[PDB]
Amino acid sequence: WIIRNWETV
Amino acid sequence: WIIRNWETV
Amino acid sequence: MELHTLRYIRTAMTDPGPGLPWYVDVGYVDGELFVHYNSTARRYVPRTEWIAAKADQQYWDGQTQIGQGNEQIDRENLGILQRRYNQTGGSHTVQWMYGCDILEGGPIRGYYQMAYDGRDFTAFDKGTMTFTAAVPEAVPTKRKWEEGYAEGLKQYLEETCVEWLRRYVEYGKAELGRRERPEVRVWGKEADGILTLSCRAHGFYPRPIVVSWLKDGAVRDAHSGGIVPNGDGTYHTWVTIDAQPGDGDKYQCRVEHASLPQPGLYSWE
Amino acid sequence: MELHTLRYIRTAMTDPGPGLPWYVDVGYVDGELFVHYNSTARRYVPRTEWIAAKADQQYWDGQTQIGQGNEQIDRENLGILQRRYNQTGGSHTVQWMYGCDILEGGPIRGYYQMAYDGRDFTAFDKGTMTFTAAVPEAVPTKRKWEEGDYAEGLKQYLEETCVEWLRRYVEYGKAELGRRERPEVRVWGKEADGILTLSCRAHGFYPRPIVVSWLKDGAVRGQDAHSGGIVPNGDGTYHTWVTIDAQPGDGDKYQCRVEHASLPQPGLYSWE
Amino acid sequence: DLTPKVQVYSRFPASAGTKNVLNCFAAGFHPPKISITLMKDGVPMEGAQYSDMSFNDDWTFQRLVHADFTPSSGSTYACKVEHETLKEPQVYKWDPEF
Amino acid sequence: DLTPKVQVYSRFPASAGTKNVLNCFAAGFHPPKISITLMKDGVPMEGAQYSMSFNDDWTFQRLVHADFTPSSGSTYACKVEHETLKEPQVYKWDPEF
Repeated sequence: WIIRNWETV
Repeated sequence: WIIRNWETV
Repeated sequence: MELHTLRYIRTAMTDPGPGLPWYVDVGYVDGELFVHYNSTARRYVPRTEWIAAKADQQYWDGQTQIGQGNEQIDRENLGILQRRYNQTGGSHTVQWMYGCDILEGGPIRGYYQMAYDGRDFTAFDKGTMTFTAAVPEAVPTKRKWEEGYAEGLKQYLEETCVEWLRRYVEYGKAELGRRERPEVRVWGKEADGILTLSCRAHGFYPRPIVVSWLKDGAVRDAHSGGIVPNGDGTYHTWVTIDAQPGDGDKYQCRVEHASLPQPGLYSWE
Repeated sequence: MELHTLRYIRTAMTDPGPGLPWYVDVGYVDGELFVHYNSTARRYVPRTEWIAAKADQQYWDGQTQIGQGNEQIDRENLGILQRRYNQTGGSHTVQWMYGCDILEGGPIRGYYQMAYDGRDFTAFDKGTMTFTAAVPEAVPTKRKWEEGDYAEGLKQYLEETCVEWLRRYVEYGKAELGRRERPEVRVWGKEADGILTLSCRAHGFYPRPIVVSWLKDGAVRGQDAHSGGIVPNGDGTYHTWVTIDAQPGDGDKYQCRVEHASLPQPGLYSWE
Repeated sequence: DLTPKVQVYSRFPASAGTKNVLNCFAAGFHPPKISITLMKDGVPMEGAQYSDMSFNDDWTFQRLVHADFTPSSGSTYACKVEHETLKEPQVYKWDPEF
Repeated sequence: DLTPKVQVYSRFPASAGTKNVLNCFAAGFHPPKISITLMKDGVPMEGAQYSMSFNDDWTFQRLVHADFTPSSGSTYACKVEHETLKEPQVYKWDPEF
């Protein structure tokens, strides 16, 4: 199950 | 005194 | 001992090539491609029969939504990193790889790593719960992330990633553990007074293999192409040796593979 | 015994680097750069004062013209080899080195050797008056150059022309070639991780040969030592550094010994 | 930037007139844009499929192209590769080994 | 095919405030294309000069030199890029004062 992206770089 | 080239390879 | 791996890789490009997606995310279990998302299809899809059969519908729809959310963040990241590096146009690529390894069911590795333009940018250190800035432009990212998020990622790598790997391993157990024997050909061609002997192994699974040339029964001036994929989830390799014309008969290709209880031995005929 | 050497080296590159010439020809007398031609400047020029001073104007113009002719042939050479090896673009280089050596004014070597992609391709064997094909792709060159009987002229060049000019050049540069410049030597030390590394460096010596040795309690100690070889300063002098690893507190056991043509007795130096 | 290392090979040991798959594999390259074209007698082969692109632990990219074919004894097969690190297309020939 | 072997050294034994020349020498490499840059406190130095030979084994060498006056407060180095290396390599000068 993939990561949900939290915020931008 | 350098060589004067002859034919290509 | 039972070793399994779950690895996700992701790429964002300014320049994928004509008609190709700028954003691609794929997953692998034990080195087998099993899921795929991209910016054209905008959906997660199966790449193996076993995930296709055993995952529910919520699996595909759930991850599609995450995938669409990630894409937007990732579009922004590429944009941000270019603006940050004060770059207009041209070819830039962001890459990520992350996942987890289990050994006898127990976690042994959890990792998360990012690159910009082919070089390390940041990595997560799970023990300290910090991000490493391998380049100065990674400093603002390290800060922004460490003042949450790190606790979230640690949990993902030690908990979520591992429980899903165990689930995938159970779903794919038969297929992941399968074996397929190589079809081997020895081929000789003589030119300029050198006999070049080739041993080519076709269609093996799993990936690791050792193919040696023996002269009079001793391991040897060989050259190897390494292991390369076929289209169907099996692998291929070739190894050459230089010999003198007339000495063909002193040479023997040995192939060691998980599918073969005893090494295959092959000669030039 | 008076030994002298004339060596020309020539490089043709598909990829020399931005703003750099694809074709460079340089000559050395006794190891010292004295003439230079490239595809950018398109002219042979002096690189020592003695040849600038003593060579007439026909020397430069004469060779400039041969240089331009040679450049055209060597441009084609690079293409031909790429096509022979079935290469399409990419990084490839052809190199030549030829010249002669004399001892008390008499020839002891005359050679001509070519490489492609950093490996032997052909060489002249003056004894048999043939070309040796080092790789299969050299075989067509061998046949063609043997068919053309260029070995005759090449032997004349190596045994007569090259030697005659080397004798003239050594007379021209006698003062400079024969000079002696003493090294300025420094010993330095640095401890890290329980190892004391002592360094002995000799700066600015000429001529090029030197022996820099570490002594422990008065005896040469050559296994433990690491030399960086003899490297150029590019003003016609040389440098070398040698290190030895010692135990902390043992510095006073060690001495650097410098042996050079400019020094009637070896220099001895300690870590102060 | 890193140039593709390319190999051409068939799925099965080849025989004239037996159905097979022709593979062209490129690895170790950056950036990811690359063109890889399977050809027979200088004519692009129909039906080629491009594998999802991957990259290895060193970040370098790889791509496989494959096409179903029945090898003709009288034809030459090759892979043509274009990448930014090289100014000219590179052509790699398949050795049928029959 | 073969990696640069690099050394960094001054023409003269250095002292702070005494004018000198900083040398970077790379040898043993192939292909001939190479990038060699003298640096001061992480910034390229002004007035560098590029040598340009090869040896009997056919491998290339290149010298880069620049006039400078070494300061106590600074560090100097040579940064090398070659197709045989993944990343630029940085060789530090030892001032030996």
